[PDB]
Amino acid sequence: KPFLSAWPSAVVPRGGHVTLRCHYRHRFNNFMLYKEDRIHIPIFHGRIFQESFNMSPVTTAHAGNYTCRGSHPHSPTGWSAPSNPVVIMVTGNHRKPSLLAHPGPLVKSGERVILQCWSDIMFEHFFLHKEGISKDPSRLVGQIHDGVSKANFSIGPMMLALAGTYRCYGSVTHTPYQLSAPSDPLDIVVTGPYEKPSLSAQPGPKVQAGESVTLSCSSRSSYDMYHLSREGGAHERRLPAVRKVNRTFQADFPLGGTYRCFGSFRHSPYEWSDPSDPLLV
Amino acid sequence: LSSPVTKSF
Amino acid sequence: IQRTPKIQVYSRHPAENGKSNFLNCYVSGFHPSDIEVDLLKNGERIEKVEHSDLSFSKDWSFYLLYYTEFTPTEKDEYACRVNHVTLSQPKIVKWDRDM
Amino acid sequence: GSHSMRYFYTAMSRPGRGEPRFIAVGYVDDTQFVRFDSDAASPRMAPRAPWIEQEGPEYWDGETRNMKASAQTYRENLRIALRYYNQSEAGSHIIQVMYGCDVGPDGRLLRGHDQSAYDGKDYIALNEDLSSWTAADTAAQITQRKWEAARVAEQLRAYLEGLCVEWLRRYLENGKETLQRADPPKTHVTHHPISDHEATLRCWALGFYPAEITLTWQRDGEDQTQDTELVETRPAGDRTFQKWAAVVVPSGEEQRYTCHVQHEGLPKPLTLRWE
Ligand SMILES: *[C@@H]1O[C@H](CO)[C@@H](O)[C@H](O)[C@H]1NC(C)=O
Ligand SMILES: *[C@@H]1O[C@H](CO)[C@@H](O)[C@H](O)[C@H]1NC(C)=O
Ligand SMILES: *[C@@H]1O[C@H](CO)[C@@H](O)[C@H](O)[C@H]1NC(C)=O
Repeated sequence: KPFLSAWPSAVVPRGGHVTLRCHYRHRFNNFMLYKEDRIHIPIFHGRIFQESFNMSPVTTAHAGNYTCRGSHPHSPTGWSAPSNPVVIMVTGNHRKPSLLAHPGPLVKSGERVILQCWSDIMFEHFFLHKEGISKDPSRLVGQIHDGVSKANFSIGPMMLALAGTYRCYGSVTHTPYQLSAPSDPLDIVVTGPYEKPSLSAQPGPKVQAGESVTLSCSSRSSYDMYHLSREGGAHERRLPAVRKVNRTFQADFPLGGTYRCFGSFRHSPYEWSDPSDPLLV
Repeated sequence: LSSPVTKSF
Repeated sequence: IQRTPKIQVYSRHPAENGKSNFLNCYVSGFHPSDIEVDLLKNGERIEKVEHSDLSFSKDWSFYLLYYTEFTPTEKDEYACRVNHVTLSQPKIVKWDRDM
Repeated sequence: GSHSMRYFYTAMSRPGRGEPRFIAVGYVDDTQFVRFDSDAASPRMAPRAPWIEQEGPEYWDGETRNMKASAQTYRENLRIALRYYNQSEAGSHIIQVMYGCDVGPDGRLLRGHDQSAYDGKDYIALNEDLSSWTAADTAAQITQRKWEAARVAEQLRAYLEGLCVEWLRRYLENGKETLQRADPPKTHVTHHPISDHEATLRCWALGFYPAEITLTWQRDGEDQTQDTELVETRPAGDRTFQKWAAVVVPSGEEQRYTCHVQHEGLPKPLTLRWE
């Protein structure tokens, strides 16, 4: 049977583009497409696609559950068995829901987190999707409660493949392949097992306006970047690490509150070190 | 017995 | 950094016409790993063919053994047909009792 | 002694052709004994030699969980490698890993190994001290920094000194009558004309185990190491091996040629000649 795939993503915004490819007998040409309810009835009145099928711009009519069959002239039937199924989900068709993490977005390696999706729109289903993934979004039935519908996605035990940027979507009862606009995104970062850095203040954590204070994140480990997070919920500052004469790797953040820092590496933005001990300024 | 040690790149 | 397969075709035991034996096609030194191998009896694909689990050598090139039970004869001609990304057309290697 | 255990992993992406695949195989010396293939409908670590078959269910369950986790890890490593090398998500790539231990006659560790490759070239390797790494390029140097920060080498060293050795010892006992009993080669010389001026002498070794063997041609006692065609050692399919060595000789000089066979299954080295 052929291998059917969607490129670059099966989850695609209205107005975007997606190409279905049907790989069979080491080629990508001469195939037919089918949708889940009509299983032996080819779409577009049995169109024989001469190459990959590009849908662009994407409309809600493209959303659906697809299989392909490839041409096979020298065989009993004219054609191959049905491919694996690919579900094209088209986003941008309802008001966006909301996504929050419990207890928070920084998740220790091996532990679990809940990503809750909710909306005052009654969505029959919710979908949770990590950016850039081929994995099918996770789906849960929505639960109605006090004028909202919501679902709890359990994520973990936490490892790198689970870390990244997440969005959630809703769908309404009779158009299950039509998704809402995406929720605002949430970065879920795995922490550990890389050794924690050290945090310090210069000249010290005692400061009175208006004099300058710089916090330094330092490690003997060769971190490429440091992240400074302050309890209380504005997004971390990031700075490149610099190697010092004594062979440590350090970044200086010129700025009260309670801070921690984390190291990370090149091309690896969603896995951070264990957190430093806290520092109150 | 295979190695239990994770090798994440 | 693409490496074309070496191919050896040979029997598990010394050949003796009319005696059940095993026919082998060993492909090795290839990269990447995708490869198509069939054993042939007079140009025609033998159906009940098995192969070993993918592995590789110290130099990172892959090897696989394909094999089928068979009884050799004077007239029946056996061969191995191998395709790989590196080959424009499948290569066919005859079973030669002397190699 | 001496013996080795090795695991070999292949993780491959194939965008548009199939789902990423992870295959692992385990060997004691030249004998494969387990496999795991992510393509299977319900992937499990599975026996590939009779002497491991009677191992209990906790073994198979534990190894299956470990392979499932490793498969996930290496699928992710394929994605990471794309980032390190600035490669497109359209191309097909392969990560390969081999690791394991060598022990002496007394069953004690002689050497540990852990080497990885990307697209068929060295990527990163554990050094002989089992406490430091050699990275082949800048991409691998990122991995090296991570592994140092996470103390990976300490954990791998603990595996190689401990479980690797203890389990190799157990398998060698479980399979003693096959794994620890060398099978000597059956040997013979064949003669194949080229013209009526030249001929090929081919020295054959069949049905031997382990795979290690030395076939040499001498002409009045001098190695023809410069003029010998040596075919790659090949599996017979029954856990024994085959090899031959050939030399082109002038007609009528066949008698100054001797084939020398060395293998652990042989009491004394063999010296053969064509007749
Ligand atoms: C898509 O169709 C396949 C059958 O072709 C079905 O098994 C699968 O459940 C469908 N997936 C969804 C999300 O509806
Ligand atoms: C969903 O997760 C949140 C946080 O753990 C919890 O408070 C809530 O009760 C969970 N379940 C439901 C049905 O809301
Ligand atoms: C290394 O040098 C840095 C930068 O001058 C200094 O702040 C820090 O105290 C030193 N760290 C160690 C361990 O000496």
